[PDB]
Amino acid sequence: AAGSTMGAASMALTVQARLHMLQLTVWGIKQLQARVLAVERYLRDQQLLGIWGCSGKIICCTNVPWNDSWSNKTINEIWDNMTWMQWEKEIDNYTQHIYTLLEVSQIQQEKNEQELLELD
Amino acid sequence: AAGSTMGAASMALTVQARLHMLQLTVWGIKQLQARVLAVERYLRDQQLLGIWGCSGKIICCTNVPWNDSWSNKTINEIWDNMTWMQWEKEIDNYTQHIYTLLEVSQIQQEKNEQELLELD
Amino acid sequence: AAGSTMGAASMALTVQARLHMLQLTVWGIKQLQARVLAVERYLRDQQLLGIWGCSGKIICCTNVPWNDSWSNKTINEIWDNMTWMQWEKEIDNYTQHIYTLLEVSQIQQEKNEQELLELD
Amino acid sequence: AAKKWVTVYYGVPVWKEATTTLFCASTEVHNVWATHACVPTDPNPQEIVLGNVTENFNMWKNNMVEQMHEDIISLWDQSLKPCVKLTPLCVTLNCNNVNTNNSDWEKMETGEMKNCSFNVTTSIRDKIKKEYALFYKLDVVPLTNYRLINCNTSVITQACPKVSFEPIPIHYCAPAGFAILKCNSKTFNGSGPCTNVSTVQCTHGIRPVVSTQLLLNGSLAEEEIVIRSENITDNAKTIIVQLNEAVEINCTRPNNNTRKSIHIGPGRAFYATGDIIGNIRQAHCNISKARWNETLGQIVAKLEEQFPNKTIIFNHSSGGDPEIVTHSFNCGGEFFYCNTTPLFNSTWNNTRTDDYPTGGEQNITLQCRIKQIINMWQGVGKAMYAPPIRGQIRCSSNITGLLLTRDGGRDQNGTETFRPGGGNMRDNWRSELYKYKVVKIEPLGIAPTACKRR
Amino acid sequence: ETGEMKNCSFNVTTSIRDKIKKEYALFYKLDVVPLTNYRLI
Ligand SMILES: *[C@@H]1O[C@H](CO)[C@@H](O[C@@H]2O[C@H](CO)[C@@H](O[C@@H]3O[C@H](CO)[C@@H](O)[C@H](O[C@H]4O[C@H](CO)[C@@H](O)[C@H](O)[C@@H]4O)[C@@H]3O)[C@H](O)[C@H]2NC(C)=O)[C@H](O)[C@H]1NC(C)=O
Ligand SMILES: *[C@@H]1O[C@H](CO)[C@@H](O[C@@H]2O[C@H](CO)[C@@H](O[C@@H]3O[C@H](CO)[C@@H](O)[C@H](O)[C@@H]3O)[C@H](O)[C@H]2NC(C)=O)[C@H](O)[C@H]1NC(C)=O
Ligand SMILES: *[C@@H]1O[C@H](CO)[C@@H](O[C@@H]2O[C@H](CO)[C@@H](O)[C@H](O)[C@H]2NC(C)=O)[C@H](O)[C@H]1NC(C)=O
Ligand SMILES: *[C@@H]1O[C@H](CO)[C@@H](O[C@@H]2O[C@H](CO)[C@@H](O)[C@H](O)[C@H]2NC(C)=O)[C@H](O)[C@H]1NC(C)=O
Ligand SMILES: *[C@@H]1O[C@H](CO)[C@@H](O[C@@H]2O[C@H](CO)[C@@H](O)[C@H](O)[C@H]2NC(C)=O)[C@H](O)[C@H]1NC(C)=O
Ligand SMILES: *[C@@H]1O[C@H](CO)[C@@H](O[C@@H]2O[C@H](CO)[C@@H](O)[C@H](O)[C@H]2NC(C)=O)[C@H](O)[C@H]1NC(C)=O
Ligand SMILES: *[C@@H]1O[C@H](CO)[C@@H](O[C@@H]2O[C@H](CO)[C@@H](O)[C@H](O)[C@H]2NC(C)=O)[C@H](O)[C@H]1NC(C)=O
Ligand SMILES: *[C@@H]1O[C@H](CO)[C@@H](O[C@@H]2O[C@H](CO)[C@@H](O)[C@H](O)[C@H]2NC(C)=O)[C@H](O)[C@H]1NC(C)=O
Ligand SMILES: *[C@@H]1O[C@H](CO)[C@@H](O[C@@H]2O[C@H](CO)[C@@H](O)[C@H](O)[C@H]2NC(C)=O)[C@H](O)[C@H]1NC(C)=O
Ligand SMILES: *[C@@H]1O[C@H](CO)[C@@H](O[C@@H]2O[C@H](CO)[C@@H](O)[C@H](O)[C@H]2NC(C)=O)[C@H](O)[C@H]1NC(C)=O
Ligand SMILES: *[C@@H]1O[C@H](CO)[C@@H](O[C@@H]2O[C@H](CO)[C@@H](O)[C@H](O)[C@H]2NC(C)=O)[C@H](O)[C@H]1NC(C)=O
Ligand SMILES: *[C@@H]1O[C@H](CO)[C@@H](O[C@@H]2O[C@H](CO)[C@@H](O)[C@H](O)[C@H]2NC(C)=O)[C@H](O)[C@H]1NC(C)=O
Ligand SMILES: *[C@@H]1O[C@H](CO)[C@@H](O[C@@H]2O[C@H](CO)[C@@H](O)[C@H](O)[C@H]2NC(C)=O)[C@H](O)[C@H]1NC(C)=O
Ligand SMILES: *[C@@H]1O[C@H](CO)[C@@H](O)[C@H](O)[C@H]1NC(C)=O
Ligand SMILES: *[C@@H]1O[C@H](CO)[C@@H](O)[C@H](O)[C@H]1NC(C)=O
Ligand SMILES: *[C@@H]1O[C@H](CO)[C@@H](O)[C@H](O)[C@H]1NC(C)=O
Ligand SMILES: *[C@@H]1O[C@H](CO)[C@@H](O)[C@H](O)[C@H]1NC(C)=O
Ligand SMILES: *[C@@H]1O[C@H](CO)[C@@H](O)[C@H](O)[C@H]1NC(C)=O
Ligand SMILES: *[C@@H]1O[C@H](CO)[C@@H](O)[C@H](O)[C@H]1NC(C)=O
Ligand SMILES: *[C@@H]1O[C@H](CO)[C@@H](O)[C@H](O)[C@H]1NC(C)=O
Ligand SMILES: *[C@@H]1O[C@H](CO)[C@@H](O)[C@H](O)[C@H]1NC(C)=O
Ligand SMILES: *[C@@H]1O[C@H](CO)[C@@H](O)[C@H](O)[C@H]1NC(C)=O
Ligand SMILES: *[C@@H]1O[C@H](CO)[C@@H](O)[C@H](O)[C@H]1NC(C)=O
Ligand SMILES: *[C@@H]1O[C@H](CO)[C@@H](O)[C@H](O)[C@H]1NC(C)=O
Ligand SMILES: *[C@@H]1O[C@H](CO)[C@@H](O)[C@H](O)[C@H]1NC(C)=O
Ligand SMILES: *[C@@H]1O[C@H](CO)[C@@H](O)[C@H](O)[C@H]1NC(C)=O
Ligand SMILES: *[C@@H]1O[C@H](CO)[C@@H](O)[C@H](O)[C@H]1NC(C)=O
Ligand SMILES: *[C@@H]1O[C@H](CO)[C@@H](O)[C@H](O)[C@H]1NC(C)=O
Ligand SMILES: *[C@@H]1O[C@H](CO)[C@@H](O)[C@H](O)[C@H]1NC(C)=O
Ligand SMILES: *[C@@H]1O[C@H](CO)[C@@H](O)[C@H](O)[C@H]1NC(C)=O
Repeated sequence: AAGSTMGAASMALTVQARLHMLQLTVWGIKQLQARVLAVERYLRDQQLLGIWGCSGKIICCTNVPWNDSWSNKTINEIWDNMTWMQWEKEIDNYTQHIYTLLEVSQIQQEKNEQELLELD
Repeated sequence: AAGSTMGAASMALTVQARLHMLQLTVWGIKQLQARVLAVERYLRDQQLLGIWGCSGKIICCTNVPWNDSWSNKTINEIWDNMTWMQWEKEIDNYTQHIYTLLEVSQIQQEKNEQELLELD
Repeated sequence: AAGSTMGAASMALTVQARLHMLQLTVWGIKQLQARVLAVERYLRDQQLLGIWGCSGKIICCTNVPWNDSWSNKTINEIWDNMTWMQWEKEIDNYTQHIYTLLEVSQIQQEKNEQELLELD
Repeated sequence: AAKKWVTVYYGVPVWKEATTTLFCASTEVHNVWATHACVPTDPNPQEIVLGNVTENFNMWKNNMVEQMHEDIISLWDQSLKPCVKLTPLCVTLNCNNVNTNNSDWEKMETGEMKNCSFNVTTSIRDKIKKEYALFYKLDVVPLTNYRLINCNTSVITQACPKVSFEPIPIHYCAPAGFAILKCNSKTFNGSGPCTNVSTVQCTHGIRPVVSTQLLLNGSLAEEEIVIRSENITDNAKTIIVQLNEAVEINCTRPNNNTRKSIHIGPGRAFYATGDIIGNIRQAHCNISKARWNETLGQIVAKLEEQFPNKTIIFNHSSGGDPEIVTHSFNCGGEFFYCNTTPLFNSTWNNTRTDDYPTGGEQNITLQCRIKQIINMWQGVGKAMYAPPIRGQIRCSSNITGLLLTRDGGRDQNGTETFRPGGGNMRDNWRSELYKYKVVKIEPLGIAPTACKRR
Repeated sequence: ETGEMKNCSFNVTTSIRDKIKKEYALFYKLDVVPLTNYRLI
């Protein structure tokens, strides 16, 4: 119910997953831009997931605590009883803080500590 | 012998792995299209493997049974004693059925069940 | 200290991580090339890491021994007491040898042996 | 009992408003609007219905309309680029009239179709030949000596005589990573909140129809006539009336007009009107009187609610250049300009139409003129010369809506006056794209969890 | 100024191809050369 809990309105689904010569014509140039852009957007998300160690995940679990200054609501107030769009707005100002925390130490230290453990 | 079992004729190998200013000239436009297309084809395969949880794999093992309606031949009739091209033709009509099964539940449930197990 | 050990001068950091209509104008064509190229370079590195089984790694550990013909210096002579640029020059002639070894057997055999182990 | 942890979800159903470049999707006629460069559409373009969501749409602030406007202009141009520029025809024209007196009422010509001779350099640069062509009155101006209208100050390019202008539906498609939301509410009216929202990768096809006063071959209202405006009170805004039923309009140019080919340069052939075989007649359009009467009865009821008690007055255009103050459409390359005075003929009480006397008349006639030198978008793009297309031209179309404006709205007598006005062609496309919004998808999101990574 | 800014007349085809009009313009000395008849440099 992971995709059903965060509001009934989760129905945007994955239209983004659903998604001749290159003639530089009035419509052709626009078609080129559309293809180049689709690639760029895909990679920006994939690279960020790669950085956090979430490259192969749909849902990834991390070692960074929730903090609670971003939002002090609980699991049944945030995860349940809420729609994803509302949620992203509620913590929009912490996007960079959180992304920074998801990489810093969380991937960087985790990997350096493993490097040391793997020497044994 | 994984690359030798499925017919002697496995010698296409990986030519696809082997693979100045952008002037929009008669040859230049074609060169651009070739580069854009190579990227698009690469990503279509990589994204699908990512979806199935096979992103880092050469050969990935799954939790979805063979079904046997697609083909009722056995391992030594399909895996051995057969060439890959013949095989892809033999089960061509099940491509979407199989791809759907490789994602649905197989990645989706596997990850949601792990989310629950990781709460302990 | 993995990013500090290999010379004090490790400060190039990751500027590469930091990184409207497509009109084909004098500046516009150059902008297109810049975007296409950024994608191509990103993918060339990501694909190679994928091949070696290092797709989700910052630092990946392998099963291929150092050999010592490439360089017979020790860990505290190479890893420490050296700058990364000097190091890449010191073993530049072994780049293809090493890359070949990182894939051949190391990923290929490791995965085929796992295929056999996973049959139990 | 547990700590909350930060977890990342990918495939999160959220979005933000965004404007991007759209691409199009869809016989060797080189159609200019729907070129071979269009990708084919999806035979099964499954629509995704959203759940309890709301969204804010505004057809008057819709960048899809603006993007389409630029695309239509770019497609018009470019397609006309590799063609004959007709500069050599800008010479003195020695013109006279023709004899139209060969009982064809409502079809008679009166002093138009001038017979002009001219001195044009032939394909060989040191040789000049006298040539003849017939011109529509609206294509020439006097200096009797005449010149082609708009020769001074502009370049009139002849369309390549193989290229079709027939509108073919064009679908707009979002790039992957983007989606188009549409409002399906019966109560939408082109603005504000919408609760019935669904999304597509591509829009329905839109015919790139160009017209004035009457909107042709667009979509019909699902059930009832809808009057849309940015502002009802502001008389300066265009009021778009979308019909729920089409009204047929049948247009004829009943002449055997045979063309002539004139060489004015090295591979540069001018296609002249040549001459007429048989009795020359003016073009005309017919509509069904009964349908017009029903249509207007329903429109007045709707305008009366917006403007209660007051007399409804329909009137003709305010007057001006018969390029923009008349009805306009294109059938096979022939450009028609028609007098719509008879359609916006009168005024009435309540919601009861009147002053259209009962009689044997079944077909309301509109007198039309033909122009070969035209200016789509007036000053944007280039003037174009339409080749003649060999005679007996007939076409018909669906009136799907009207563009109305208010005539000042300063009448102190308890009346309101509407005219078949309107602005830039953006109004036509706005009337079809009114239900769509472009958004970007942001699939990566953040939420608290109770899990922790090993 | 000393002998520059020449007043030149010329016969130029108008927007209508069979009509020629006499026009006037002033030119900087450095923009013209003699052949008094001059041509644009
Ligand atoms: C609103 O929609 C209607 C249709 O629903 C549309 O009317 C159609 O217009 C097209 C314009 O091309 C007509 O097609 C022509 O039909 C005649 C019939 O004999 C043909 O001769 C024409 O041939 C031309 O193109 C050929 C291409 O090779 C040339 O070889 C030839 O020499 C001609 O140039 C052409 O097929 C179509 O028949 C009508 N439909 C009806 C039912 O009359 C109308 O125009 C749309 N409204 C607006 C405002 O666009
Ligand atoms: C467009 O509208 C005009 C105007 O009504 C139509 O012209 C009309 O056509 C009818 C039918 O032919 C004429 O009525 C009768 O025709 C018979 C034919 O023999 C004649 O014998 C009768 O005496 C009578 O004339 C009608 O008079 C005529 N109107 C005019 C002004 O002449 C036209 O046909 C319509 N068609 C199209 C394609 O738009
Ligand atoms: C326009 O004028 C031209 C010439 O003034 C007409 O063409 C003439 O038609 C007669 C008919 O017998 C011929 O005998 C002449 O030799 C033609 N002249 C030329 C130069 O070809 C043309 O028909 C006129 N068009 C109209 C509608 O009156
Ligand atoms: C086309 O050229 C002819 C001459 O080749 C022009 O006819 C002459 O016009 C002059 C004007 O004064 C008369 O004096 C001559 O007597 C005319 N010659 C003839 C044979 O009639 C003709 O007017 C030019 N046509 C146009 C439209 O410029
Ligand atoms: C609310 O939205 C749904 C989906 O947009 C509408 O469902 C349509 O219902 C008509 C009725 O015949 C069908 O023909 C359409 O095919 C349905 N749409 C789809 C995408 O299947 C529903 O009618 C809307 N409700 C209101 C009041 O407009
Ligand atoms: C088109 O729809 C909009 C949105 O419902 C109407 O605007 C509303 O008008 C009422 C009139 O009192 C206001 O109270 C609302 O606050 C307006 N809504 C918004 C979002 O501003 C608009 O009037 C409608 N057009 C017509 C012709 O009825
Ligand atoms: C103009 O309106 C008429 C009907 O008033 C349209 O004719 C219908 O077209 C559909 C297209 O599939 C047919 O299925 C119907 O059977 C037709 N109706 C009749 C009564 O035959 C006509 O297509 C409309 N033209 C345009 C351009 O939309
Ligand atoms: C719709 O247009 C009307 C007409 O301009 C606007 O109402 C006017 O608002 C100005 C504001 O200073 C007043 O001075 C005028 O007296 C108002 N006119 C009338 C007739 O009351 C109206 O505000 C516009 N609506 C929106 C939403 O902008
Ligand atoms: C425009 O032409 C169409 C046909 O070309 C006319 O439609 C016909 O109307 C008659 C009236 O009884 C029907 O019996 C026919 O079946 C209709 N034909 C088709 C194809 O539907 C239409 O009425 C004309 N409209 C005008 C205003 O003249
Ligand atoms: C339709 O528009 C015409 C044109 O404006 C109106 O006729 C004008 O009426 C005023 C009234 O004083 C006269 O001063 C003008 O001189 C008239 N114009 C012309 C050209 O005669 C006409 O009255 C309008 N229709 C209705 C019902 O009001
Ligand atoms: C449209 O047609 C009407 C007539 O159907 C033209 O108006 C007529 O102009 C003559 C000129 O003397 C008057 O005598 C008539 O009384 C006018 N009739 C009406 C109803 O006003 C009108 O000018 C034409 N308009 C265009 C744009 O061509
Ligand atoms: C616009 O109004 C005029 C009258 O003001 C209508 O003219 C009448 O049309 C009928 C149709 O056959 C004729 O029998 C009458 O003799 C006409 N009257 C006059 C004074 O000429 C005209 O038809 C109206 N337009 C429409 C579409 O009905
Ligand atoms: C009104 O217009 C319609 C359509 O133009 C006329 O219908 C014509 O009817 C005759 C009857 O034999 C047919 O032969 C024609 O082919 C029909 N026309 C078309 C275009 O198909 C109708 O007669 C007109 N009515 C009046 C009273 O004039
Ligand atoms: C969240 O992290 C910031 C980082 O400085 C810290 O200052 C803040 O106190 C933390 N919030 C809570 C509620 O612990
Ligand atoms: C979060 O802290 C704010 C501080 O004022 C408080 O008002 C709000 O009610 C708190 N929310 C929860 C869920 O405790
Ligand atoms: C959601 O939060 C609201 C806040 O008023 C509360 O009334 C409602 O009962 C909650 N719903 C659930 C399912 O807990
Ligand atoms: C901070 O987040 C809250 C969440 O509702 C939002 O309302 C507020 O506007 C945000 N502030 C900034 C500066 O983004
Ligand atoms: C294969 O899967 C389909 C899914 O409906 C099932 O109906 C079919 O019976 C399965 N085939 C076999 C041989 O079990
Ligand atoms: C598979 O089933 C079909 C059904 O007719 C049968 O003919 C075929 O021999 C079977 N193949 C095997 C390998 O059992
Ligand atoms: C492959 O299948 C054919 C079927 O006739 C059989 O004759 C042959 O012996 C098989 N080969 C092996 C290696 O089993
Ligand atoms: C189904 O698969 C068999 C395998 O040989 C193939 O021959 C047949 O043509 C396929 N049918 C369709 C509709 O693809
Ligand atoms: C390094 O690998 C090569 C591969 O042929 C081998 O010949 C060489 O002896 C190895 N070097 C050392 C020092 O073992
Ligand atoms: C590596 O081998 C070379 C061979 O001459 C030798 O000169 C060099 O000193 C050796 N380096 C180390 C670190 O032993
Ligand atoms: C680095 O190598 C040089 C070689 O001369 C040596 O003198 C120096 O002490 C070494 N530094 C460290 C930190 O071992
Ligand atoms: C081999 O590596 C050494 C390392 O210093 C370098 O100096 C030498 O030029 C390289 N030779 C070639 C052929 O690359
Ligand atoms: C809309 O909200 C109601 C509240 O009960 C819910 O039952 C319904 O399922 C929601 N809509 C969708 C599409 O789920
Ligand atoms: C073009 O020529 C016509 C001829 O009368 C003239 O009326 C018009 O004003 C001219 N255009 C300009 C901009 O002068
Ligand atoms: C038009 O003229 C051509 C000349 O051949 C003739 O064949 C055709 O039938 C004529 N059409 C009409 C309507 O008279
Ligand atoms: C409609 O007719 C009534 C008859 O009493 C009259 O009072 C009213 O003013 C008229 N309305 C219009 C719009 O002329
Ligand atoms: C228009 O429709 C109304 C509806 O009652 C009718 O009374 C009136 O006579 C009609 N007028 C014409 C001209 O058909």
